[PDB]
Amino acid sequence: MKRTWQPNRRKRAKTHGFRARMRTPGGRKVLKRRRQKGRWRLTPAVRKR
Amino acid sequence: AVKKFKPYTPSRRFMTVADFSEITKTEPEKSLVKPLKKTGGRNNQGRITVRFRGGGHKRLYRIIDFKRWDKVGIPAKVAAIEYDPNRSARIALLHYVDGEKRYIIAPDGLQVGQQVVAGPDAPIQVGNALPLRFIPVGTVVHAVELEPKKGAKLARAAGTSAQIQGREGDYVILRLPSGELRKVHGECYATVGAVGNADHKNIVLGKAGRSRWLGRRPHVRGAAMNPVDHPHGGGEGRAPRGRPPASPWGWQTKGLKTRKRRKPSSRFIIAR
RNA sequence: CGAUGUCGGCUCGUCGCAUCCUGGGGCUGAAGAAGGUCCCAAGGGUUGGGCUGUUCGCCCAUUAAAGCGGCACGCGAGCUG
RNA sequence: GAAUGCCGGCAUGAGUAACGAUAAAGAGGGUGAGAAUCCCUCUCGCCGUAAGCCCAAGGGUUCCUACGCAAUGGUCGUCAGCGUAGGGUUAGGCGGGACCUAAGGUGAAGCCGAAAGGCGUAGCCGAAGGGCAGCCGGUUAAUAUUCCGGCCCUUCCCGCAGGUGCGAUGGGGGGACGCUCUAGGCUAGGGGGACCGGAGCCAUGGACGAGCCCGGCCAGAAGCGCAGGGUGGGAGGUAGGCAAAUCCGCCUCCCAACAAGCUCUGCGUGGUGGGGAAGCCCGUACGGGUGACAACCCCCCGAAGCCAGGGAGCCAAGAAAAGCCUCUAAGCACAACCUGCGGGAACCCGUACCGCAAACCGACACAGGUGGGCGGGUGCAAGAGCACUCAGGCGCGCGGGAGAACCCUCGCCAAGGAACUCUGCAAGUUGGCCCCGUAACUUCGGGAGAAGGGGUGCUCCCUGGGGUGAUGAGCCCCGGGGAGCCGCAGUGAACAGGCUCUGGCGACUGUUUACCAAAAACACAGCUCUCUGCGAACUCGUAAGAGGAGGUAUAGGGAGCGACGCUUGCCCGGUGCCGGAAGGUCAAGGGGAGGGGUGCAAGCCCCGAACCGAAGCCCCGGUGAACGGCGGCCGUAACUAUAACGGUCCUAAGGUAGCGAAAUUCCUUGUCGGGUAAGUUCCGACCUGCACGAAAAGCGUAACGACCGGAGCGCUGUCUCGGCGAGGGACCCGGUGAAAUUGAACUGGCCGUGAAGAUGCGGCCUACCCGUGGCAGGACGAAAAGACCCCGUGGAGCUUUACUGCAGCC
RNA sequence: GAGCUAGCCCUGGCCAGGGUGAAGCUGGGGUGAGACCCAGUGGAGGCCCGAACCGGUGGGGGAUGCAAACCCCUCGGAUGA
RNA sequence: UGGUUCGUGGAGCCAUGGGGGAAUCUGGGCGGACCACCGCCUAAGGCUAAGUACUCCGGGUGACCGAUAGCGCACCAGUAC
RNA sequence: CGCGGGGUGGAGCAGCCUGGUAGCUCGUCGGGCUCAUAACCCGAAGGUCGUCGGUUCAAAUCCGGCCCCCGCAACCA
RNA sequence: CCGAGGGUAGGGCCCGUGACUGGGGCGAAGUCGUAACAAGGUAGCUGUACCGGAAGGUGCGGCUGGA
RNA sequence: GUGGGAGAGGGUGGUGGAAUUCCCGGAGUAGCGGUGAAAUGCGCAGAUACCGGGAGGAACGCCGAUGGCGAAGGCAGCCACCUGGUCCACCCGUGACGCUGAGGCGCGAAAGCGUGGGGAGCAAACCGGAUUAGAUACCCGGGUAGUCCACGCCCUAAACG
Ligand SMILES: [Mg+2]
Ligand SMILES: [Mg+2]
Ligand SMILES: [Mg+2]
Ligand SMILES: [Mg+2]
Ligand SMILES: [Mg+2]
Ligand SMILES: [Mg+2]
Ligand SMILES: [Mg+2]
Ligand SMILES: [Mg+2]
Ligand SMILES: [Mg+2]
Ligand SMILES: [Mg+2]
Ligand SMILES: [Mg+2]
Ligand SMILES: [Mg+2]
Ligand SMILES: [Mg+2]
Ligand SMILES: [Mg+2]
Ligand SMILES: [Mg+2]
Ligand SMILES: [Mg+2]
Ligand SMILES: [Mg+2]
Ligand SMILES: [Mg+2]
Ligand SMILES: [Mg+2]
Ligand SMILES: [Mg+2]
Ligand SMILES: [Mg+2]
Ligand SMILES: [Mg+2]
Ligand SMILES: [Mg+2]
Ligand SMILES: [Mg+2]
Ligand SMILES: [Mg+2]
Ligand SMILES: [Mg+2]
Ligand SMILES: [Mg+2]
Ligand SMILES: [Mg+2]
Ligand SMILES: [Mg+2]
Ligand SMILES: [Mg+2]
Ligand SMILES: [Mg+2]
Ligand SMILES: [Mg+2]
Ligand SMILES: [Mg+2]
Ligand SMILES: [Mg+2]
Ligand SMILES: [Mg+2]
Ligand SMILES: [Mg+2]
Ligand SMILES: [Mg+2]
Ligand SMILES: [Mg+2]
Ligand SMILES: [Mg+2]
Ligand SMILES: [Mg+2]
Ligand SMILES: [Mg+2]
Ligand SMILES: [Mg+2]
Ligand SMILES: [Mg+2]
Ligand SMILES: [Mg+2]
Ligand SMILES: [Mg+2]
Ligand SMILES: [Mg+2]
Ligand SMILES: [Mg+2]
Ligand SMILES: [Mg+2]
Ligand SMILES: [Mg+2]
Ligand SMILES: [Mg+2]
Ligand SMILES: [Mg+2]
Ligand SMILES: [Mg+2]
Ligand SMILES: [Mg+2]
Ligand SMILES: [Mg+2]
Ligand SMILES: [Mg+2]
Ligand SMILES: [Mg+2]
Ligand SMILES: [Mg+2]
Ligand SMILES: [Mg+2]
Ligand SMILES: [Mg+2]
Ligand SMILES: [Mg+2]
Ligand SMILES: [Mg+2]
Ligand SMILES: [Mg+2]
Ligand SMILES: [Mg+2]
Ligand SMILES: [Mg+2]
Ligand SMILES: [Mg+2]
Ligand SMILES: [Mg+2]
Ligand SMILES: [Mg+2]
Ligand SMILES: [Mg+2]
Ligand SMILES: [Mg+2]
Ligand SMILES: [Mg+2]
Ligand SMILES: [Mg+2]
Ligand SMILES: [Mg+2]
Ligand SMILES: [Mg+2]
Ligand SMILES: [Mg+2]
Ligand SMILES: [Mg+2]
Ligand SMILES: [Mg+2]
Ligand SMILES: [Mg+2]
Ligand SMILES: [Mg+2]
Ligand SMILES: [Mg+2]
Ligand SMILES: [Mg+2]
Ligand SMILES: [Mg+2]
Ligand SMILES: [Mg+2]
Ligand SMILES: [Mg+2]
Ligand SMILES: [Mg+2]
Ligand SMILES: [Mg+2]
Ligand SMILES: [Mg+2]
Ligand SMILES: [Mg+2]
Ligand SMILES: [Mg+2]
Ligand SMILES: [Mg+2]
Ligand SMILES: [Mg+2]
Ligand SMILES: [Mg+2]
Ligand SMILES: [Mg+2]
Ligand SMILES: [Mg+2]
Ligand SMILES: [Mg+2]
Ligand SMILES: [Mg+2]
Ligand SMILES: [Mg+2]
Ligand SMILES: [Mg+2]
Ligand SMILES: [Mg+2]
Ligand SMILES: [Mg+2]
Ligand SMILES: [Mg+2]
Ligand SMILES: [Mg+2]
Ligand SMILES: [Mg+2]
Ligand SMILES: [Mg+2]
Ligand SMILES: [Mg+2]
Ligand SMILES: [Mg+2]
Ligand SMILES: [Mg+2]
Ligand SMILES: [Mg+2]
Ligand SMILES: [Mg+2]
Ligand SMILES: [Mg+2]
Ligand SMILES: [Mg+2]
Ligand SMILES: [Mg+2]
Ligand SMILES: [Mg+2]
Ligand SMILES: [Mg+2]
Ligand SMILES: [Mg+2]
Ligand SMILES: [Mg+2]
Ligand SMILES: [Mg+2]
Ligand SMILES: [Mg+2]
Ligand SMILES: [Mg+2]
Ligand SMILES: [Mg+2]
Ligand SMILES: [Mg+2]
Ligand SMILES: [Mg+2]
Ligand SMILES: [Mg+2]
Ligand SMILES: [Mg+2]
Ligand SMILES: [Mg+2]
Ligand SMILES: [Mg+2]
Ligand SMILES: [Mg+2]
Ligand SMILES: [Mg+2]
Ligand SMILES: [Mg+2]
Ligand SMILES: [Mg+2]
Ligand SMILES: [Mg+2]
Ligand SMILES: [Mg+2]
Ligand SMILES: [Mg+2]
Ligand SMILES: [Mg+2]
Ligand SMILES: [Mg+2]
Ligand SMILES: [Mg+2]
Ligand SMILES: [Mg+2]
Ligand SMILES: [Mg+2]
Ligand SMILES: [Mg+2]
Ligand SMILES: [Mg+2]
Repeated sequence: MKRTWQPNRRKRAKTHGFRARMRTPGGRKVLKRRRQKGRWRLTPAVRKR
Repeated sequence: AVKKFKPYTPSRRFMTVADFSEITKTEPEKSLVKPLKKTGGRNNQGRITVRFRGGGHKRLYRIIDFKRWDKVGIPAKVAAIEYDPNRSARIALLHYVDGEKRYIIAPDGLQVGQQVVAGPDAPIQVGNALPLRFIPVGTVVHAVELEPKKGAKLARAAGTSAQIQGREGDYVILRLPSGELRKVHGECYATVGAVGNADHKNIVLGKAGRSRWLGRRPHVRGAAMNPVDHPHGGGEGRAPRGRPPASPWGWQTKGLKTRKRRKPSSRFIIAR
């Protein structure tokens, strides 16, 4: 059947990107938490040009 | 007149379509004056706030003239009468000698080629606009302003009118389509005649689809729902209500008057 | 009750006997034929259809007879639902 | 030592199940330490509106090559999408960005909000939509519309040359638009040819023949030619297009009424550039040479594509902005802009490869899902259908045998035809086309494919229309009549309704429990009530604000009923809602009669009665397509029987019509009648309606239903009642190799006993040790800390005239 | 968190081939003029048969599956809500 | 209405959102309703070290652990997945 | 089986809960109006209060046991 | 070839019969009421419409077969 | 044909006053309505009676007649428009062109039906209050269709002289 993962580079970027997270206090805290944690990747790596 | 069909299909046996014979050879509209992009959307910034809206034909807005006092004294020739997707009535395309082209909402009896004009001057004829004062008591009228210089707001639906009843210092009394008795300021413009397309009420949609074409989504009964959804939801195999009938939001829907009492508008109203 | 699947049907059965049939027998208000009733006897047999989910039962047409009950109302790690 | 404890390790089932589609394999030769599995050749089979080909998303080295096989591959592996390394992605014209705007997002102005923040006209961001200049070949092992070859373009910048008042983010025009049906001419694509080109070939009885087989094109500037799209030209007047305007708009006169003329596309042609089969020889994994100076011509079918803003009809009335044309304002007119020709300038990012899939989404080389374009040939009425087949791509990454039970899938049957079963569930009969011919009823459309019939191949003769062609031959579609031939059978294979009668419910097409319910449920047009005068009512939000709606009573919100026909009776006592400037009560406040506490007092400080005090409640009416409700007991007619009539008690009023053992009937298989040999169902009645009944609508209704019941016909393996055959497993051999379960085990029957159902206790009976295929009675077999039931002063969801608050409205 | 699913907004795309033959238009008839009736044309429709595509009706298989919704036969819709 | 031990209590003091609304030393607040007395302070403007908190970081010590412990990580771990 | 309502003149109903009196309509019987009947008018009659038991000074009335009558209930399996 | 007739299938008319049901008719002395005939005690009749145990009543309009 | 005459003949539009009912303002009390008699009902929440304004619908007093017109049904304030039938005179024109009339077609009171209006009065049904043995009637107080308009059906009658 159709499963739940339907990859889209634009969606992933607009949805979970560094700039989206930065836009709101909710998201800014996510970066803070991930930084303090020592996460190698703050936001998902969306590729291609 | 109303177009009628034979039952060559079920739902074609009741279906019924407007007569478009008053639609003069001018079916597609007029750029310049109108159209605008019209912005379909069944809801506010976010959430739906009027249920069951959506779908249905794309539209172009015809930006019509609801304040006729710009062109006081300037007459215009009625050039055409065309279909307007965004109202019950039809619209008149008129050419002002000025050059300017406006649309007026098209009254009953309006003929193409006719002369029409607005102002204190203005022969009392179908199509003309006047401040309510100079209009003879008892004449039927439409596109009436509520307060002066604020635009036509009463009687624009197809086949509607108001009748002038009497006067009272600065106000003339109106009898509105609903039957209400209203004091409306003398200085309010209103155009003589009834609205026309009066056979609009006689049309039978005929099937579900037609409803959808006009963007009317299926309306579901409270009875059909559940207690979470509606006061009428549940219980077992059908149910008669079990309380005084209500809206989904709990207010009673048979009888409960809802106009706020202390409206300052009150001292200008005399009926139902 | 940290699970003993619950009606009926189907399939496969097996057992009890307080025997429906057939075998033996006493009494009969048993002439004979056919019955009634009781005793001995389970070796084998104990039909096909209509309605009902039905068990049971009421019918239809037969038959030697169309027996009753136990087996977790026998049998769902065999089927049906 | 126990926690269905936690982590780790190793067992058991077990050499068991399986090895992922039943599209299919055989052989010969290579290479190698090692071949069913790799490379090659011959044969066989499968897809072919794909299982072929090209894009888009996603993927991100998987692409190419050399070297390798420990792991990854459901077996093997010399092979690989795997390991090591090295290569490989070339753009002014293809796509995206130095262009535009949509929803939406952002947001200077502004508004709002405890803070975080929320709205937000302008502007900006935002794309498969708009705009925009490259076509055909050739080369690499791997890239090419990117490199190269030919032919053809677009921008800027700088020149000269010639024109003109040039000139804005501003005015106007255009861009610019729906659905269905379509005309004319074109191309793509295809079929035919006795014509042209070509290696070759006479086979096995015949054929050296208009014999067989193969191929007969592609791009192409200007200029033409055929199609076809766009558009009227002047002169005045002007108050509108938010400054201006010669532009546009409007009024008035002339000339055209036409595509005549200008343009703008498409298509044919075109200077010239390229391609070019079979077969044969070769050594490649694969391609090369020759065939070739290849030929490159004529007919025919013909689009859904092009001309494209084509036309016709319809209602539901079908983006925006820029590019482009124009008009003028600031300004400038030694500027500038337009046109012609030259030279120069022309960046950034993507490009490999997979891509209906072993490279994407499903943990897997997963029988699943995944948007667009092409998708040939014959035959079948047509077609993207179906059977075979081009090109092209595969044989589905474990094999070999055997020929039991049993399972799955399939084929056939004597005789009977539903006796099967909850039920004809399943399977069968039917089946395409043409022609005859079709009932009740009906909303006059339908019912209708009703039902029931016949025809269907090949051959020869005569013969009617068109289409392309000149009015002709041919080529191509539709037809008619007449003789005859063959078989069991002519839509000879494949795709392709079984039919009727009669009830229930729902009118109808629709919709729904993604993953057990598709229905009689939801929706539906339509009907009625009800609120709403517009800063509407209602909804979201603390607000600002937005939806409603750029709508205005023929309109919008809420409720219910649910096409249509005939209809919807009585009760306002209670509850709701509606209407009532009286009255009663009623909080804060007003008011202070009177009293209290302190002071030597002036004073300061407390309570406090009349009386004035709102909505609300009470009170007075109305309102049932508002919440709802719509009786009991005795008697009576000149056969009995029954009760039109009556008495009496109560009510707010006492169930009308129309239905009725029903989706409603307990007693119940009610009671007659009909279908049957037989009928707890079904159908027609009766009415004693436990417990119908009129908008939670009443009784009907043509048509419609993968709904539900009853019946008959046809036909059958459903059954009497089975039998045989096929294939994939099962079984045996080689290869890989799981699982839940498991206190331990050396794990028999009976009759007892035991926590009351014993392999394990007692007695007796039986029984040598160990396996393999099978059947499931049992281990109260596995699986889930029972779903039901109860418990816990456990939890949630729901309701209301439970309590208490809150929003909201007054 | 709406890359599954639900609705709506913006912008594009898809639906082979067959049947049936509404209005309308034309001619004819009819009348004082009509309605109306015949043909012919015409190509309507939540119209019909049926691929794609979208569904998920009945039966069987699958049940440590190919698959945590599949497969086969059969079936509904297929210019529209 | 909040704060304080103070939950309306005899409920003050301190703070306030709403209404009313002064005085400048013979002026005002306070000492638990209120009043008298006797006393204490001097509102409606601001700044002010030190003693106090913490431990990402460096240093010392341990009747603290010793790779199922000790931080999740002694090991390229906030990694693989 | 459970629960709660009811048996009062011939008929249908009050009368109970706050014990002492049995009342209403109809019917019936006698008289009148009428030719006659009904209607109407004037008088009258009629009740072991379901039975058993006692509580009381005293029971239709209060409390028990039975007896018919009526309505409700009987759910989860 | 045709053809009596047989078979199949679907119709049209007619007759017989059918639980139950609608009204009709006739039947010496049954129940209920008083509609009409005298102004029949509400003048009657009427077409239609609704309502009612029954005759019937009422609404609308008409008639002289009444004043 | 020429020339005139009467008429509620028909259709459409417009308009006038009287009267009822409701609304508001005034003034004003203790009852009004209604019947054979009463009651229901309305009225101290301010009725009835009277005055002033407003709205709305329907019907047209006197003229009016025992009258006129029409083919019948039917037709009544006034105005204008559109239109039918009809009679008198003059004896001018055509010149037998005539009568009836199965069927057909058209009209057709009221009631009723469909769709949308409008709704003052009256008023089937229905609800009360009286009357009665009982009244689903006659009387009274309420009151929905309908009565009115438009269009479309219905085709009946003591459509009667
Ligand atoms: Mg525009
Ligand atoms: Mg919002
Ligand atoms: Mg938002
Ligand atoms: Mg609904
Ligand atoms: Mg529900
Ligand atoms: Mg609720
Ligand atoms: Mg129910
Ligand atoms: Mg409810
Ligand atoms: Mg248990
Ligand atoms: Mg257990
Ligand atoms: Mg014995
Ligand atoms: Mg004997
Ligand atoms: Mg059965
Ligand atoms: Mg049993
Ligand atoms: Mg037995
Ligand atoms: Mg038992
Ligand atoms: Mg059992
Ligand atoms: Mg078992
Ligand atoms: Mg079941
Ligand atoms: Mg222990
Ligand atoms: Mg373990
Ligand atoms: Mg095993
Ligand atoms: Mg085995
Ligand atoms: Mg095996
Ligand atoms: Mg790699
Ligand atoms: Mg190699
Ligand atoms: Mg391997
Ligand atoms: Mg490779
Ligand atoms: Mg590699
Ligand atoms: Mg740049
Ligand atoms: Mg941009
Ligand atoms: Mg925008
Ligand atoms: Mg924002
Ligand atoms: Mg932009
Ligand atoms: Mg773009
Ligand atoms: Mg481009
Ligand atoms: Mg390549
Ligand atoms: Mg411009
Ligand atoms: Mg522009
Ligand atoms: Mg030979
Ligand atoms: Mg060319
Ligand atoms: Mg200007
Ligand atoms: Mg070659
Ligand atoms: Mg066009
Ligand atoms: Mg712009
Ligand atoms: Mg210019
Ligand atoms: Mg590339
Ligand atoms: Mg490529
Ligand atoms: Mg594809
Ligand atoms: Mg594989
Ligand atoms: Mg694998
Ligand atoms: Mg796959
Ligand atoms: Mg697909
Ligand atoms: Mg094709
Ligand atoms: Mg073909
Ligand atoms: Mg075909
Ligand atoms: Mg195919
Ligand atoms: Mg395989
Ligand atoms: Mg057989
Ligand atoms: Mg046979
Ligand atoms: Mg048969
Ligand atoms: Mg049977
Ligand atoms: Mg049986
Ligand atoms: Mg059946
Ligand atoms: Mg079947
Ligand atoms: Mg049926
Ligand atoms: Mg049926
Ligand atoms: Mg349905
Ligand atoms: Mg679905
Ligand atoms: Mg489901
Ligand atoms: Mg279905
Ligand atoms: Mg309806
Ligand atoms: Mg708004
Ligand atoms: Mg709006
Ligand atoms: Mg409404
Ligand atoms: Mg409903
Ligand atoms: Mg319903
Ligand atoms: Mg009702
Ligand atoms: Mg009530
Ligand atoms: Mg009341
Ligand atoms: Mg009430
Ligand atoms: Mg009230
Ligand atoms: Mg009050
Ligand atoms: Mg019955
Ligand atoms: Mg019932
Ligand atoms: Mg029978
Ligand atoms: Mg029977
Ligand atoms: Mg019901
Ligand atoms: Mg109801
Ligand atoms: Mg219904
Ligand atoms: Mg359907
Ligand atoms: Mg049968
Ligand atoms: Mg079989
Ligand atoms: Mg086999
Ligand atoms: Mg093996
Ligand atoms: Mg042993
Ligand atoms: Mg035992
Ligand atoms: Mg032992
Ligand atoms: Mg033992
Ligand atoms: Mg076992
Ligand atoms: Mg087994
Ligand atoms: Mg078991
Ligand atoms: Mg178990
Ligand atoms: Mg438990
Ligand atoms: Mg339970
Ligand atoms: Mg408790
Ligand atoms: Mg036609
Ligand atoms: Mg069509
Ligand atoms: Mg369809
Ligand atoms: Mg179909
Ligand atoms: Mg299903
Ligand atoms: Mg406090
Ligand atoms: Mg203070
Ligand atoms: Mg103080
Ligand atoms: Mg102090
Ligand atoms: Mg003190
Ligand atoms: Mg400080
Ligand atoms: Mg550790
Ligand atoms: Mg260690
Ligand atoms: Mg650790
Ligand atoms: Mg007497
Ligand atoms: Mg008969
Ligand atoms: Mg009879
Ligand atoms: Mg009598
Ligand atoms: Mg009489
Ligand atoms: Mg009389
Ligand atoms: Mg009458
Ligand atoms: Mg009456
Ligand atoms: Mg007054
Ligand atoms: Mg005249
Ligand atoms: Mg003469
Ligand atoms: Mg005649
Ligand atoms: Mg009539
Ligand atoms: Mg009438
Ligand atoms: Mg009616
Ligand atoms: Mg009517
Ligand atoms: Mg009245
Ligand atoms: Mg009356
Ligand atoms: Mg009387």
